[PDB]
Amino acid sequence: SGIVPQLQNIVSTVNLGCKLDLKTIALRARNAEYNPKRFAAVIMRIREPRTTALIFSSGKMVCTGAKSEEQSRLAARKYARVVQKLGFPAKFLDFKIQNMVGSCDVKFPIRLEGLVLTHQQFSSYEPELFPGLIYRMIKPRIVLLIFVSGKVVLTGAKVRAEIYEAFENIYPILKGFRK
DNA sequence: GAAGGGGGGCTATAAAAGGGGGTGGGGGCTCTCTTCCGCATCGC
Repeated sequence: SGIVPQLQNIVSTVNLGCKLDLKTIALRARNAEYNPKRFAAVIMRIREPRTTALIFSSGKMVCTGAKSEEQSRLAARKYARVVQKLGFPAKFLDFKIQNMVGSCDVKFPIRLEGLVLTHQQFSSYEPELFPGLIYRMIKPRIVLLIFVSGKVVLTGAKVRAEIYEAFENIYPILKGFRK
């Protein structure tokens, strides 16, 4: 195909293995914001990795915004150290990547009306609700947002192989509905 | 001050986290016959 999707966002969850005091973290953490009325977690941001992480009292933390697997793990470790630097016994346990978001362009307009007809079992095109066709691939459990402009967004992948594999499967299908 | 324009939020997509709140599902017309009541009567 000659086109490789580029990851736009990765969601990874890591357990620190120790209960944390959310109020204490907000007071001392540099960028943390805690609003129990709004959300029950502590939202923190670190610019150099350019990622955002949510910290819960149970010790589990979710890291989002990383553009690569290495960045997500590095960003998650940095957040854990910040909590550890606050006097808590934070660790890096069962780090896992929960979601990978990738985007790409096929460089040609797509006839979404034709695509849904031939793939009604997997496609879902509702212009009233969303201007982009939602494709649910089965062999890889990846949900693809195909747009008339040609932009394709892949999400729900656990590994980078699924993102590339999913695009390889849909690209020939899109080529058959080129506008 | 009406109208077009610009910027931005909303919509859906996945996923994790944890808890509050929303939602749904149990539980403390005429004639005839029968029955009841008041009365006067005797009885003891």
